[PDB]
Amino acid sequence: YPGGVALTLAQIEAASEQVAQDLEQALAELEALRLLARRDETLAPYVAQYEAILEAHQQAVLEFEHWKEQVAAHPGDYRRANRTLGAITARHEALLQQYADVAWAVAQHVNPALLARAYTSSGPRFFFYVVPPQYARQVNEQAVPPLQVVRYLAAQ
Amino acid sequence: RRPVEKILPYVRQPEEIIPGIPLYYATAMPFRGSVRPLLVESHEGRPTKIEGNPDHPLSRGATGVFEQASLLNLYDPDRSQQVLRKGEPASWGDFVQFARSLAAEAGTKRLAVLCEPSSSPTLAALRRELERRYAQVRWVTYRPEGDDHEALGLQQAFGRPVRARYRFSEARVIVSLDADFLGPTDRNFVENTREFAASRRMERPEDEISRLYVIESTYTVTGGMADHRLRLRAGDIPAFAAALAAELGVGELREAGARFAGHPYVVEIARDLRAAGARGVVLAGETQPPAVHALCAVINDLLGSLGRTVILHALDEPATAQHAALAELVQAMQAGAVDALLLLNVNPVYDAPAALGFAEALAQVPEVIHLGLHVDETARRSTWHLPSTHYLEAWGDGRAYDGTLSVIQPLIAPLYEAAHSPLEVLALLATGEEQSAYDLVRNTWRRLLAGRGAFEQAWQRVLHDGFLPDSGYPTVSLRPNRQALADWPQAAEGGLEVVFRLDPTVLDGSFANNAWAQELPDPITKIVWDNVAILSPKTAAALGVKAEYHKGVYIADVIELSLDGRAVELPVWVLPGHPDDSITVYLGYGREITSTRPERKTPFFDLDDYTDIYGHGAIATGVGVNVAPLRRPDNTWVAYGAQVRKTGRTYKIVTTQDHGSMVGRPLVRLATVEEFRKNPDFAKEAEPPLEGLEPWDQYPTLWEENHPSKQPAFQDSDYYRNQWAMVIDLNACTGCNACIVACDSENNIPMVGKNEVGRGREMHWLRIDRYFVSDEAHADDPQIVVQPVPCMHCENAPCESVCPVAATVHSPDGLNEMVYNRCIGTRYCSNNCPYKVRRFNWFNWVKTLPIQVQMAQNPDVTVRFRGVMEKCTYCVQRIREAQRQANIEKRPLRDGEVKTACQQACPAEAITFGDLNDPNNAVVKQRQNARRYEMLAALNVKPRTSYLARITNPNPRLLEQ
Amino acid sequence: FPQFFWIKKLRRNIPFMFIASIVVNIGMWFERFVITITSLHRDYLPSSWDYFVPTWVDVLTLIGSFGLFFTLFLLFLRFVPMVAIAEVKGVLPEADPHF
Ligand code: SF4
Ligand code: SF4
Ligand code: SF4
Ligand code: F3S
Repeated sequence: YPGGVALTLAQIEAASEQVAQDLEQALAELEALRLLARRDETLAPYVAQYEAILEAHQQAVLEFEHWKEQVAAHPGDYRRANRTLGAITARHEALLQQYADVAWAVAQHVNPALLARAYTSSGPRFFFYVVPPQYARQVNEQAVPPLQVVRYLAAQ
Repeated sequence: RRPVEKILPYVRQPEEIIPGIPLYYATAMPFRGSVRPLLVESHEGRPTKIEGNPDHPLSRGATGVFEQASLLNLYDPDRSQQVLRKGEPASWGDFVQFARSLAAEAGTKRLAVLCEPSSSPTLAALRRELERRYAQVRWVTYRPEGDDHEALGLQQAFGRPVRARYRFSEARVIVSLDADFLGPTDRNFVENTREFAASRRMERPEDEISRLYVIESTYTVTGGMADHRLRLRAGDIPAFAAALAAELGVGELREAGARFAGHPYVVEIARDLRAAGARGVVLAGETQPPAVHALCAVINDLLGSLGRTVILHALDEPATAQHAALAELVQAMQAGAVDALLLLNVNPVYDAPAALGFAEALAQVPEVIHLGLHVDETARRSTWHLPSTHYLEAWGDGRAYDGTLSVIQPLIAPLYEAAHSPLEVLALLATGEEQSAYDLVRNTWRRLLAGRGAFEQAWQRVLHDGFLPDSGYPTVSLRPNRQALADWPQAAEGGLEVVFRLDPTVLDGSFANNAWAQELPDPITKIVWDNVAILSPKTAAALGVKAEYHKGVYIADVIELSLDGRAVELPVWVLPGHPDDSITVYLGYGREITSTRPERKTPFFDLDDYTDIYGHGAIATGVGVNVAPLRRPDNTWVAYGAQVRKTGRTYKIVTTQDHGSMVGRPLVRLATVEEFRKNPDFAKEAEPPLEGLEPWDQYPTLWEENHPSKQPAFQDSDYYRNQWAMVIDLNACTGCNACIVACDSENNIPMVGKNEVGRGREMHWLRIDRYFVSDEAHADDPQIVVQPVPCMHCENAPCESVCPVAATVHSPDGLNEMVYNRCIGTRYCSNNCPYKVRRFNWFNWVKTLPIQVQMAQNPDVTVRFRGVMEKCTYCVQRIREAQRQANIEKRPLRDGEVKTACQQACPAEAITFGDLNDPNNAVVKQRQNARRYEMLAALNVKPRTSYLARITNPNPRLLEQ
Repeated sequence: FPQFFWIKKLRRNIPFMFIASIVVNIGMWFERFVITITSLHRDYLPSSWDYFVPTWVDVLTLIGSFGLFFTLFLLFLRFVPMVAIAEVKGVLPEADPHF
C-alpha cells in the first residue's frame, strides 16, 4: 500500500475530465445523428436507442463527483481509490462501448457494410495459431475510433 | 502430502491444434436411417461436447437430445474391448487371416447382412462393389421399429420413392394426425422444430400463428405445445382421417370413418384448411397403415400446398418392406442356403418379433458375424462378434434427412485396440486387406463429388464446412391422381391397444447404456430408468390399478400383458391424456448387458452401491423389461390381444416432478390470441405492481443509496460493461429436453441411480418441469405446459445473502456465480430459493467414476466434490473464455460470440442469452417484447432470465366447442 | 395435554409427569420437523413437490443424541453435585437475620 490515497487522486481526476469532454462529444453526436440520419432508417427506437445511454452517462457525472469526493474527503484508505477508479474506467469504457455498438449500426444501414474498421474482428480462440490477438489489439487500437465513430460518417 | 501428478506433453507436435484451447471439428451423427449434422469442441483432439453446425441450413446450429448422449455412448465402459468369438474373447489376428481366407476364395458364398439403414453412398456403393462378387446379398435394412412407414405409403402415392421436408414457416395450420413432427424420436427434428417455432414466435401484439390441430392416439410431446388436442385410439386414426376427407371433398370415403360425420374437431378444421390453401398442412404419424400416408399425399396435394410440404426424390430406395426381406431371410436360414450373417449396428435378438423368427434361425447357421457396439444378446449368441467403432472413428459418409450429403470428421483414434469400423469391415469382406477408410471413402467422391474443384480444395472444404452444399434431391411435383385408395378395411378393433412408441431419450434401445440419456426425464412424464405403460384413469378405474404414492415415490401396480403366449409385465403409470383401451409401452430399457469390469465391492462401512452406478454391472441391465419381441410385424407399431393380468411385484417407479397440476398458480399463465390482442400487459396482470409504485423489475429496496450496484466494489471490473440475461421464448418450448443435456456435458455433472433418485435427488440443474391446467377439471382436458427453469440469477438473491462461507456473490453482470470450492454443505443456500435449483453433490459420484467416462467431462470447468452446491451459472464457462478473449484484445462481446448450452442446443430458438445493456442483441428485443414473463417476480427478487409466456392460439367458433 | 394438564391443581402427581413430559416433548421434535420441513416442500412450485423419507440412519442419530446427552450428562453429574447446595441453605432456610 505504497504512499496513501493522495497519489491516485490525480489519475481519477484525469478520468472524470475525459467524461466531461465526452458530455460535449456524446451530446454533439446526438445532434449530428439527428442531422445525418434524418429519415434514412427506422430511427424511432434506434435514435432513442442512442439517447437511453445518454441519461445514464450524465447521471454518472454527478456520481463521479460523489465517488471522488468520498475519496478526497478522507485520504487514509487505499481500498477505495483503486475501486472507484476501477468503477469509473468500467462505467466509462462501457458507455464508450455502448455508444459504439449503437453507432456501428448507423453505418450498417447507411452503408450496406458495417465496415471492416468496425472492431478488432480477430476471431475465435483456435484462430490464434494463425492470428494471435496481439496483432488484433494493434489493429483495433490504431484503427477504431472510440467516439469519432459518427463524425467518421460525416466523410460518407 | 499431495501427489506429484505429472504432465506428459506431445512428442511429435501436430501443428494446427494446441494444448489449452479446443478447436471445432465438424462431424455428422447417424441414426434411424439418416444423419444429423453436428459440430464438436474436441479439446486437444479429445471430444468433450457436441454442438450444431450453424452453416448447414437444415439445422442452423442445433442439437437435439439424441446426439449429446451419443457423445457418451462413445466414452461408455463395457463397449467392445476384445473381439468375441463364440462368446469367448479370444483374439483378433486369427480372425483377419480367417475371414480373409473365407472371403477371397469364396465364390457364391450366399451371405446376408441385416444392416443399419444405410443413408450413405460409400455404404451403398460398397454394397455394389460387394454384390459384384457374391451372387445374392439379400440386404435387409432392418429399420428400427420396422419400416419407417412415412415412405412406403408414398412409393405408390407418387409412383416412386420420395421423402418430405415439411417447412412449416410458409405454412400455418397443421393437422398432425399422430405426427410427432416435434418429437426427438422422429427425424428432421430441427426443421420440423424451428420453422414451426417461428410460426409460433410472435414478437408483436398479434401475428398469424400456426394453430395446429393434433388428433394423437397417444399423448405425445407434440400434442403438448399445441392447440385443440384429441385422444383417439390408433388403428382407428384411419377411420378418423376417413370421415375427415369426406368433409373436405376429395372423395366419398364415408364407410371407413362411419361415425365421424359431424364431429366438432373434424368439421371445424375442414373449412379452415380449404380456407388456407397455400398455408395448410396435413401430416401423418407412424402408428398407421400406409393408406393414411396416401391420404397425406392426396389431400396435401389437393389442398394446394406443395412448397409448404417440400418434397424430395430419394435415390431409388423404396424396397424397405420389413416382411418382404426379414422373413425371406430366415426362410433361407432354415434351408441352409445362406451361410454368413453380417450384422452391423443392431440387436435383432432383442428386437425382431417371435411371430417371424430370428433366434430359431440364428442358432441354425454358423459363420455368424456380428459387428456391434455393445455385446447384448447377439454377441453372446454368435460365433464371431467384431467390436465396432462409433461413428467418431469411421471416416463415414452420410446423408442428412432427405437433403444434403455430409461427411464425418473422425476426431479420436480408436480408443480400443482393433475396433475395425463397419465400413472397412464390409470392405474387408471384399477380398482384400482392411481398407483404409480414409482412402476408401475418398475413392467414391471422385465418381460423385459434383464440384469442379479437386479434392484438396474441395475435400478440405467439405470436411471443413460439414456439408456438401449443392446436394439435396430434386423436388418432385404432383404425381398422385387418387391411386392409393385401396387399403382401408384394416381398421380392426375389439381389443386393448398395445401401441409401441420410442421415447425421446432412447431409440430402439440402441443408446441405453447412456446415463445422460438414461437418467433423462421424458417430457410427458418425468420418468427415468424404467419402461412404462401410460393410460387413462377411466381404464385404470375400470381395470383396477393406480400410481399410488404414500412416500412421494409413486409405487406402481403392473399389467402382465399377454400376446400370443409371449407375456411380460411392467409398471403401470397413469396420465389423464390417453384414450380408452390403449397403452404406449416405450422400448429400450430391457437390454441385457454383459460387463468386463468388476462390480467394485468396498466394505459395508463404505457406500458404493448407491454411488457406483456403473458398479453392479453395466447400465442397461434390469432397468426395465424388453418389449420389442411381443408385437406382430404387420403395421409394427400397434397391436391387439393383451389379456391383461393385474399381478404382484408392485415395485417403485421414480420421477423428478413427482406431482403436477399447479393449483391455479402464476407459473405458466397461458393466454389466447384473443386475450393477448386485448391486454399485452398480462404477464404482469397476474401479480401486478402495487397501488402507485414502480414497475416490478428495477423496484427499489429499502436501500438504494448504499446498494452495492451504487458502490464500486461490485461495479469495478472488466465485466459490468455487459450484464447477462437469458430469456426463453416459451411459446416454442415443448419437452425436447435437450435444454438439459448440453448443460450436463458443457458444465459437467455426474448421473444418478434409481436407488438414489427415488429419494428425490437428481443432479440435473435445469428442471424442465411440466404442468397440467384444466378448466377446474371440467372434462379432464390436460392442456399441458412445459417450461425450463434454470437458476434465474437474481439481483436481490436470497441465496447470496445466506451462505455464511462466502461461496456465493452477485458476481458482475447478473451472474450470481457459485464456487464449488468455498461451500461447505449446510444446504441453506438451497432452502431459501423459491426455485429449488441449488442442487447439491450429495454423494461423491465422481470418485467412483470409471477410467472411461473421465474422457468426457470437459477440461475447462470445476468438477465438484461431496458436500457442495451447484446450479446453472448461465454456462459461465463460455462467458469466461470469451470475455477473457476480449480482455486480451480490446473489444465488446458480439451478439453471438457466446452461446450457452441451453441456447445452442435448443433447436427451437427459444433461449437467446445476448448481453443485457447491449440494445442491438436479440435479448433486448425479446425482453422489450410485451410478455416479459417474470416468474414469481412478486417476491421482489429482480431476476434476469426474464423469459416469455406461452400464447396458445385457439380457434374461432366454427363449431369448435 | 397442557389444557388437559391443569386439572388437580396443576397435577402435582409425580408419575403423570413422566408420561406427560415425554409426550409434551415428542411434539417438539415434530414442531421442528413440521415447521421447518412441511413448508420447505410445497413452496412456490409444484416442481419442488417431494415427500421426505427419513432413512434408518436419521433415526440412529436422533437416538444417539439421547445417547451422548445421557452419557455425558450423567458423567459430570456423578462428579459435580446435583443440587445448587450453596444457595439452597442460603435462601429459604434460617439464613435470614430475623431470628
Ligand atoms: S427449451 Fe428445452 S425443453 Fe424446450 S424445446 Fe428447447 S431444449 Fe426442449
Ligand atoms: S433463483 Fe435461486 S439460484 Fe437463482 S439467484 Fe435466486 S436464489 Fe440464487
Ligand atoms: S446455462 Fe448451462 S448449466 Fe445453466 S441451465 Fe443453461 S445449459 Fe444448464
Ligand atoms: S448456504 Fe452457502 S456455504 Fe455453501 S452450502 Fe450453500 S452456498
